[PDB]
Amino acid sequence: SSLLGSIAGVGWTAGLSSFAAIPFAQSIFYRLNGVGITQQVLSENQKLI
Amino acid sequence: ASVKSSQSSPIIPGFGGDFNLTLLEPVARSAIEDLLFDKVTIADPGYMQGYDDCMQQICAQYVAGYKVLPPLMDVNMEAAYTSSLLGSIAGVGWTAGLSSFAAIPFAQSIFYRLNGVGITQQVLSENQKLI
Amino acid sequence: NHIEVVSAYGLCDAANPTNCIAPVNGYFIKTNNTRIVDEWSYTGSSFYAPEPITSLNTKYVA
Amino acid sequence: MRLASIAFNHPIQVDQLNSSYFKLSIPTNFSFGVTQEYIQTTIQK
Repeated sequence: SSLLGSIAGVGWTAGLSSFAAIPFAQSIFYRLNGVGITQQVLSENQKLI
Repeated sequence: ASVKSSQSSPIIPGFGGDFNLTLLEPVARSAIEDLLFDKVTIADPGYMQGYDDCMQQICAQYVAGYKVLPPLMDVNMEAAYTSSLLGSIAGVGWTAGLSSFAAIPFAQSIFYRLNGVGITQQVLSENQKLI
Repeated sequence: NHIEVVSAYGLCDAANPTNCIAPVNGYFIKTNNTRIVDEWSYTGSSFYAPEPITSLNTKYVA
Repeated sequence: MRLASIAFNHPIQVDQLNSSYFKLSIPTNFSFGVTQEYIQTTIQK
């Protein structure tokens, strides 16, 4: 459960592990921005995803 | 199922200009695959010609006893997986994501794969090739 | 839902600095647009472009 | 009963173009998500 807590902030990264507290939604817009390399205009318009 | 998924070139006799690739299927079990199946010594298998062919005379079908089952896939189809894999060598080796891409010729795939980690940039691969 | 579109590989002009890619390909046509992996397609690039050396098939820029 | 299907493979083969342009198969829909594998870690002791 602390691992699920660290999913969002640790999934950022920028180093394992010296971080963070970022909401989970923004963690999946950066995790989604990363390798499904759709940048910000698609995740802005739209979500729902 | 973790091999193929996407997306071949497809197999045309010219892959890369000019990289003579033996891995082409001549037509179905390509040429280098033919070398490492001919040079390997297997006394097996029998699939409606080798049982009778041994009856004309390994004994997975004569002691019975033990019995060898066939390997789930015909050789033309494992050849189909790895041949679409050779198709996806060029475009998938680009990347920019696995796998949602592409169709790029094999020569340019090795000038970007060669540009990458043998980090010689474009002036060397331009002047010259042959490589 | 796969849709086959067309590259380059980049761009050039009368002067020759290039583009392509940050990080995904192309540079489509209609006109030169860039939402790549996965969906499509963006605007004029402006932050979607490192500027490497020119290559063959001159001026666009393969 | 009703044997012998041969259901392979078949990848959506993008075709290779000739000139300075080269085709590419980008998609349109996300469609996330799967459950995935167990990794066993231990025995019963």
